[PDB]
Amino acid sequence: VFNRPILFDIVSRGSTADLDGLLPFLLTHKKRLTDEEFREPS
Repeated sequence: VFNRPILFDIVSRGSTADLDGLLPFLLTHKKRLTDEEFREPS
């Protein structure tokens, strides 16, 4: 349940409760926080 515009939005608020669920998401989907999908362009 995490893509680019949501992650950038959640951390901007300052609430780690909403982002409880990355640690399932990165692992079972083969995702990293250095991919082009989780990084803005240019």
